[PDB]
Amino acid sequence: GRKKIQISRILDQRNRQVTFTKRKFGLMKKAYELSVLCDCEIALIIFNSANRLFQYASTDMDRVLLKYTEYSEPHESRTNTDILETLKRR
Amino acid sequence: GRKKIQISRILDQRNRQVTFTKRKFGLMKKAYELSVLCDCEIALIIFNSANRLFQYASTDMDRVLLKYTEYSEPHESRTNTDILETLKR
Amino acid sequence: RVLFSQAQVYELERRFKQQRYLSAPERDQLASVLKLTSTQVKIWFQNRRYKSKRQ
DNA sequence: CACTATTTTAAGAAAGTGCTT
DNA sequence: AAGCACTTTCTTAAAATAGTG
Repeated sequence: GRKKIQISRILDQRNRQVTFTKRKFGLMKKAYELSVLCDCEIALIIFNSANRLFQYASTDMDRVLLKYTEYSEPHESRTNTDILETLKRR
Repeated sequence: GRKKIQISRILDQRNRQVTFTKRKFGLMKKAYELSVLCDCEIALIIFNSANRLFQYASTDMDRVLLKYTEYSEPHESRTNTDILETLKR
Repeated sequence: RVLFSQAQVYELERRFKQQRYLSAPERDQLASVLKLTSTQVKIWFQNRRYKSKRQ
């Protein structure tokens, strides 16, 4: 808040690290809210610029990943590229 | 929202489904923003009430899961239980 | 814990565009006009200088 | 989907801390 | 004393969203 920021790589390492920790909490909080509100199983895996791991799971990471491996059907499967296109068209 | 909602299972099937699709887009949007802003590799796997799968990955799901497979180092690992405690400020 | 007025900040910023650093007397003179303390102008300029490099 | 009142998120501002000259 | 490098606490504008046809 206070000024609109463009969605592009933050140039300044320290700014990048503060923004990262803020938005990581925000993302895990929203994941938690969704899981509880809509009774869903969510897994979130984050690797930062320094390749350090941070993970959230609603119930248990292993259970969700097992259910994922043995889904055996087409599903909504999005990348940064596909997302960029979906946002530009609105 | 027009009303503040408490964080509990929505007990109205149709409301649950509309809230789900809204907040799933919002979550994937924030995941995308984080990935681009902070140069991060993110994987997001969501199973709804009906056990239907929805997934986002910054670049490629398999690459992130591989990197996650071989990684035995003390890292932040959060569940709904741990989150509940952390939210009491 | 209170933020400065947009008139205070307008003059602080206008002055910062001319000079990144103030002398103690210069600082006191400005503080008087803006209705701030010497400490407040000092630390404002310190913070603004830091943020300028974090662009 | 659109609308929009209202809530929630996170960027940025002042002050705190700690070290150097 | 004042500079700089963070860090911390809080405010507030931007973004998300609940309730609704």
